[PDB]
Amino acid sequence: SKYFTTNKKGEIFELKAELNNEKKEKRKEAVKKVIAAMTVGKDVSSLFPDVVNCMQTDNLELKKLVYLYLMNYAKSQPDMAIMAVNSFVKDCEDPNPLIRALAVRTMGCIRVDKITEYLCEPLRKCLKDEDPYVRKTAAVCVAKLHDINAQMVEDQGFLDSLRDLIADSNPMVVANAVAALSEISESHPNSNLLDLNPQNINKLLTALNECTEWGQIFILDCLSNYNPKDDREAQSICERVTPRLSHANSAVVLSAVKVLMKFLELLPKDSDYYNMLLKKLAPPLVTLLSGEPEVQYVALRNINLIVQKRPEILKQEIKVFFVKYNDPIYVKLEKLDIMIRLASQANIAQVLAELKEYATEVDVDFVRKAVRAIGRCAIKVEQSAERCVSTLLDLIQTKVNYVVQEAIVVIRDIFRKYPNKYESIIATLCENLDSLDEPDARAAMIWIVGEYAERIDNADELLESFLEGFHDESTQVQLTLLTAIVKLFLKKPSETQELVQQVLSLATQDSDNPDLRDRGYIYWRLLSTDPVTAKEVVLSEKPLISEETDLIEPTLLDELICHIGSLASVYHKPPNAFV
Amino acid sequence: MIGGLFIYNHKGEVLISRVYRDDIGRNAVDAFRVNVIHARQQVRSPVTNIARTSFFHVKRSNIWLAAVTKQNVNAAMVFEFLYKMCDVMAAYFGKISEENIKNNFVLIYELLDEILDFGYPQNSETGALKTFITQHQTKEEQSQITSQVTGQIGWRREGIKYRRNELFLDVLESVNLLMSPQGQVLSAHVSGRVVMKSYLSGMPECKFGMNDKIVIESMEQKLISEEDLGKQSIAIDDCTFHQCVRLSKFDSERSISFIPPDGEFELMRYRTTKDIILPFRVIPLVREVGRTKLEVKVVIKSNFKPSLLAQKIEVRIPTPLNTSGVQVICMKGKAKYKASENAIVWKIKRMAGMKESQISAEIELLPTNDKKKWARPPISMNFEVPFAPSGLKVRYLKVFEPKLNYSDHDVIKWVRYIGRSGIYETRC
Amino acid sequence: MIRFILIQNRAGKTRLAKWYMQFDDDEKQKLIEEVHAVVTVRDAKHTNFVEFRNFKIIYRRYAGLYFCICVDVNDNNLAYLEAIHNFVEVLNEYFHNVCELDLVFNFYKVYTVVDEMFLAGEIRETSQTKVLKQLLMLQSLE
Amino acid sequence: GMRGLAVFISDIRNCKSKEAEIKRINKELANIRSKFKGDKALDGYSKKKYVCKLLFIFLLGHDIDFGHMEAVNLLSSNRYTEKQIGYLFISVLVNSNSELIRLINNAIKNDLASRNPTFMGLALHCIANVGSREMAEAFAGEIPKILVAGDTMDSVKQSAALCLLRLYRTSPDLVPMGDWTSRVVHLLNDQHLGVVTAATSLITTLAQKNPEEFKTSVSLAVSRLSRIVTSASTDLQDYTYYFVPAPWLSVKLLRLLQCYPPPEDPAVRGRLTECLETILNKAQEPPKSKKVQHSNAKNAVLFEAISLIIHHDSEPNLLVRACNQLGQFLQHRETNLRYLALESMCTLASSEFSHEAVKTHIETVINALKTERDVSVRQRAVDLLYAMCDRSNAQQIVAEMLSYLETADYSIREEIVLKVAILAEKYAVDYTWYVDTILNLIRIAGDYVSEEVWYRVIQIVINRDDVQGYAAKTVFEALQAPACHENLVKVGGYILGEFGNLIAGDPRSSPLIQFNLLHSKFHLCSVPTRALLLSTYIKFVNLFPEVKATIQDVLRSDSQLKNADVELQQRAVEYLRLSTVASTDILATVLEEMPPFPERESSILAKLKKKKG
Amino acid sequence: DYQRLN
Repeated sequence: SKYFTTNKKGEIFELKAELNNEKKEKRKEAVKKVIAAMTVGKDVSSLFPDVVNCMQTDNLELKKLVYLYLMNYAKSQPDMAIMAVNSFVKDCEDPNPLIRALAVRTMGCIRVDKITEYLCEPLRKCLKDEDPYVRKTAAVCVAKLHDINAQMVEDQGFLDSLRDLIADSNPMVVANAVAALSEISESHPNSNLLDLNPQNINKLLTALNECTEWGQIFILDCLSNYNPKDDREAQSICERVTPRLSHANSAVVLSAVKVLMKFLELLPKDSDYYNMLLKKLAPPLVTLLSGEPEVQYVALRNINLIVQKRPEILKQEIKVFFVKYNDPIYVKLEKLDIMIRLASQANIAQVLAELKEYATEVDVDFVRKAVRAIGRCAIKVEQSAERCVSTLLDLIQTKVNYVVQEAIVVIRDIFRKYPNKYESIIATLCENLDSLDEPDARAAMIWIVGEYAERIDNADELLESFLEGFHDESTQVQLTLLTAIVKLFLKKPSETQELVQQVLSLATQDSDNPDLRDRGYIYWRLLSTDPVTAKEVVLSEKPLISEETDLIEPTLLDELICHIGSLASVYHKPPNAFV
Repeated sequence: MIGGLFIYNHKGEVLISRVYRDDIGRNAVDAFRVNVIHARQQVRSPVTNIARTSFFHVKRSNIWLAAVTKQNVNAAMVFEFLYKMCDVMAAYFGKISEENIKNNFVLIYELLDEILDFGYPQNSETGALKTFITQHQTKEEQSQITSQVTGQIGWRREGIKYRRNELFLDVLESVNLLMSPQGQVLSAHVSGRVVMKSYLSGMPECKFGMNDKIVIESMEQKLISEEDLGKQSIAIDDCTFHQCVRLSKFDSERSISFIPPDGEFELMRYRTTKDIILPFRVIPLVREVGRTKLEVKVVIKSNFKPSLLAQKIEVRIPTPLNTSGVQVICMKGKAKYKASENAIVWKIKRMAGMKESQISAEIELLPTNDKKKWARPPISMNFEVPFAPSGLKVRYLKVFEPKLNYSDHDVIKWVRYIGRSGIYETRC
Repeated sequence: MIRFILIQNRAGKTRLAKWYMQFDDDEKQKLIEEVHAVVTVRDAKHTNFVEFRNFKIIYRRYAGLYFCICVDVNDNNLAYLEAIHNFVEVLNEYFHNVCELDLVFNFYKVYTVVDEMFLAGEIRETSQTKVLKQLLMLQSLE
Repeated sequence: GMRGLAVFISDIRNCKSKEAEIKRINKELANIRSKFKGDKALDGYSKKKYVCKLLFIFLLGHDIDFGHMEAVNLLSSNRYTEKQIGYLFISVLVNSNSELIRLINNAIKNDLASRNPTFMGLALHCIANVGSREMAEAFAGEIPKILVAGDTMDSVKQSAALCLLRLYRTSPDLVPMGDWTSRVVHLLNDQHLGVVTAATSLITTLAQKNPEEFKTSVSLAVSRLSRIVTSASTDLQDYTYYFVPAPWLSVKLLRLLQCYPPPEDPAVRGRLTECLETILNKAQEPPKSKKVQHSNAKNAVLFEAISLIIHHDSEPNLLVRACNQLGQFLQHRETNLRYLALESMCTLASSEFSHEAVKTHIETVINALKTERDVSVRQRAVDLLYAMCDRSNAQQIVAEMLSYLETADYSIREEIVLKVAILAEKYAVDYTWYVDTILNLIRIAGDYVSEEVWYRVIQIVINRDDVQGYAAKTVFEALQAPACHENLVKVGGYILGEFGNLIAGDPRSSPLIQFNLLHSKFHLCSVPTRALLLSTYIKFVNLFPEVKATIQDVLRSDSQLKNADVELQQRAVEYLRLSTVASTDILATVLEEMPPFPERESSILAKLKKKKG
Repeated sequence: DYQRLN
């Protein structure tokens, strides 16, 4: 087994020389050099003659290494596979069922059209087999057969046989059957797997209770596809889930929570086993975050997902999100984030104490996130908003733009929720235009402009300055300037005429976005038409949005429920978004 | 289900190239290497997506491990598999390194392909694996392996013989403690597991008792027998199990059934986040003198039975960084200072229970406490202690061999109760 | 012009680092590692002039040695390839079937002769007989 | 002649456990440091040994923070090897402490005063590499006084030439010229090509600065170069390598003259024509030699001469010869051969003269790139066909290019689809079929294309005024395609918003259905798409009243009322307060067919060009 | 800690 990791420079001919020794030693060591070549990814297909002539043998390890080499290299050379099928036949006549299953998996690891018929009835006899490994590998290589050509009446009869093998006593064979069919559902005639029925549900549930975690998770995802017709059967099902606590958990737990939430839509008055689970769920969720950094990391993903979906009793377990030094930066991040999401009106004093503590730590990123979160707390209960005022102000006075940069947008949104309250800071902001580098923050300042260009009288000179930026800035910045100027001309028509006219000419003739150009169109054919009418629409208030603070698309969330446990949900990006 | 699973060194070349899907490309693999294995930035994640392609690549050690897939799976089971893999690698040959992989190559490959075929992950019960999976069958052996596969019993159970039937348990209780530096236990939790070392014949199912829903109540029953309303025993805040238990049996009657394997293993891990016993009463706190001096006050009241003797008592008391004038206080133990970590190591040879050693410190400074300021490093006590903090202990223990001869009495039992308090940190 | 001149062994490490601009530890090291990886993955049908994401190197592979000389976009690769071949001839000629250990004790000789016939990022000289002549007559300069 | 150095090489070469390396390093450290930090240094053996060690260790991943004034002591040390290791050290170890640099430049001026070859040569070598501005300060005209004002030999002179060429390519500011033409052009007439090569190099530099300065060059240069071609290798035998005539110097001369304009002269450039015939008629022969190096040099100077002829193309016969040669050239079994041939061809590709003659090789290119398994060659071929493309070929070119692109890399995918699209517009007259082509493009990916591309095609559409009904109908077709490509969504949505009336007498034309459909897509996109769709939705009513009431009901949903942003808030606001509250005349009043966009220049080209490196 | 139990 010892490393060889050598192939080059005529030592292929030394490989020959030792291959020019049928004796076992040179053969095995040469083989190990072949494995070296295969690992380092250097083809040794030239040995297929040598490999096949020495391949007349009976050694198990030799059989296995030949299996691997032959398979993965006939992948690169389908021609000489003629040699292979003969041996594979010989093995399918080798009474060792384990060696037979190894032959079956090596063989069914390749599919073109010919080995297919060579194995078909032998394959059916692996279905008409009684060994868990032979039938097991049979199902696995039936799945592997579905790699391609999975449209044939032969493969369909195999599908019928295995489809009845869905009913199977052998835990191994039935388990990989479930796994296989669940994967085959990904073959999308969208009419896959018509074997679902209540008694089947019960028997596979029992199996799950007694079969390995593999089959259990397979059953779980299959149930994630079966749609019960009411809650009573779902009641009994959640009873079957009752013992699905601590196991080889993480996967099982995520999938179980998936299947449950799939049925967890009725009321906790409809059943209290519902609310029994709701209350009982917190400590296992802690264990999820008390597991291993990567699995606690996944757990944090899923927990944010849950809080989004289910804002409930976890509202008292923020303790888990209590950041520490040793905690890794992003884990600390989500900790603090859901801490804010688990707004503890009691702790908000000491919470914000901790928050400014964090502000006094040594990373830009989490600091910016915390500034945003504190701003959200200002968007939350008003009391907080005053300490937010003071703190974010002194943070401005830290004179590190990036903080203040996103803080500009934060305060923009706060003042959107809470306008004409602390305009006093707008004065300070006036100096802070010589650092505009964030289209978000710049747009926030221009939003302020549009807001209070009636109170802002110095708006004139600063705006004719800002006219330096007409090109080389992202369209939303333009549009923000345009609507701010529109607001201004509405509130101060006295001196916006030259401004609106030049900016309209420019943005409409230098336009590339038809929405921008025709927006200038609308702007004039409303303001040339009837500003007297424009003000009523525009200058009237535009109601708020009422505390979004990073909401979720429900349906997306609702559909990622079909993924909570799978990469899509945990990744919080649509399964479609990645292919 | 999954394709390539490649183990990597630091220099980035494969330590294995274990593929399980056609889609897998060499162009893909080398890209993965040069981009994840090599990257100017150094903040990453064990999972990685590159062009809508998942990459669970982990360094479970100095040695790495890359799991490549472009199929939406449960990442959690992927990682479970990775664990089980490296864990059984250890179990079979301890250390896992270059030679550990090399001189195991063939077994590695056949196992991986078996335990996971085309990405379809098979079990790793290893009920008799290492026997024939050893670093040539008989009819009896053929049928035997076929049946043991079909046999729904694992963890090395075929009916064994041990010249004696004895088990030694060790209850480890990790002290998960944070207390306010002024004195208030912010975190009062315990993380413990039931590791079971057994030397018994046959394949016995065993049961066991550990006081529930109440504070605790063959040759030695117990030296600390469970007095009524005894030591802290609670509804286990979280009780974690392992695949020998029967949680159906539990949630039916709050009792699993476990057929344990032989030798050492972890029967069940558990956590309780409440009801603990404090070993000391320390109020470690720092004060600041304008900005030219930071002063730390550490009054370490130890609180256990004086009969209890903790040894090698080393408490971490960080000294202020800027150090101009030191002010030392000594009560009992040994004065040790830590430079390059700027710490008073009030290292005490040993401590009995219910004690108190106070060290008050002043360290003169230069103003650096600004919008960014001194990091207050939690003062921690680190030492040796075996302990049953909750004292939730053996309510009973039911072991047998209900097949041939050796009964409960024919088994001799043990346990240890090793507290674990390195989590005794607070300054801020 | 000649950006630099790197020569590495089959044992990895660049056995001659010769530069013509103010490259730096980070830069030189990246160059070494990247070029080395490329040489490894580059198989036999290749050229002697690989572009690296903004410009090329005139590289020359040998069973043990890998002579890599960096230029940018325009230099007629062939001429420089023949120049490198010439220089190799000169070396093993004078170094009389050089083993690496020779230059391990005489790397400076190779370096100063490079400096001789190549200068300022360009070929200072190419004249085989005269090169050998002047070398030998000045391979006696204490 | 010195133990420590050699014995150290010996041992540390045999040390392998990096800690043992470190130990040997620290032993030499004690040795050398203490020998310099105390234990005063000795002159020949000790200095040479330790300093060569220091230099090579500095190279080994270390540095020397001393012995540099003592390296001046090496320069002021008897053995040439000491002065030489100082030369190298200071040349290898960039210096500081300008007094060091002061002594350095002083010693340099001395090594110049020492008018022996070696001193001056090594001095110029350190001047070039160390390259302190003070050199070209003190030697602005002094290095001229080296290379000229005294003209003796080659080696040291091209040494000074490369030195001064460094100092000039780096600091021409410290170079006042006046005029030195005659000397260097007589060097161009010098048969001692040792100088003449580096000469022509630096002269080519100055001619990049001043071509006009050198027309006197032209005649003597073309005479001498015609000679070089005709006088190949019979003499100057060590100016002769594999019997090629002065390849580097000839290429220098040809590329230099290439700065100068195309052929205009009858006789001088008649002699040029003679050389052209010479070159081509000599390259055509198979090699009596059997070594690729000869082929290498011949093809190199071939590229040089052809390039010199390239970009003129006033030479129809010569262009034919070149086309034939290239035709043969895309058959040479080494990928690099046909590759560089592809570069040369795509270079020449723009020949209005030989456009058709190249286009003849279109299928050659096609099967080659299909049977290629490389891309470099393929991009050369893309540029080749690009320069020569036209409507006729383009018809199929679309098909084959797309069939290739569907399997390719990703950035290059964008650049290629963009360049072929702008090719299409260069030939777009079959605007309906071109629209279909664009539909196919989007259908391929339609999710990676940048903004100005579909911007441009939309402008084209509104500027096309011919297929807008067809366009709208086909857009609808693409819309009932179940899949989604947000670029398609934006573009075609807007189009039907303005052109859906042009496809209306059909059952599928049913703004109710497609409206609710887009609504199902409405809130699953990026933000700007939502603004586009808002414009489209407000177009809908005033162009399709039947759906209005429903549109009214729907645009009042909390979503657009609670859309977090400011903008979409206001956009939905100005839409609703005008729909819900509707004068019903301002609707049509505002609504306008969005006239064909005013003329532009498709800056997509310049954008791709800046992307072009 | 090293103690006998049963």
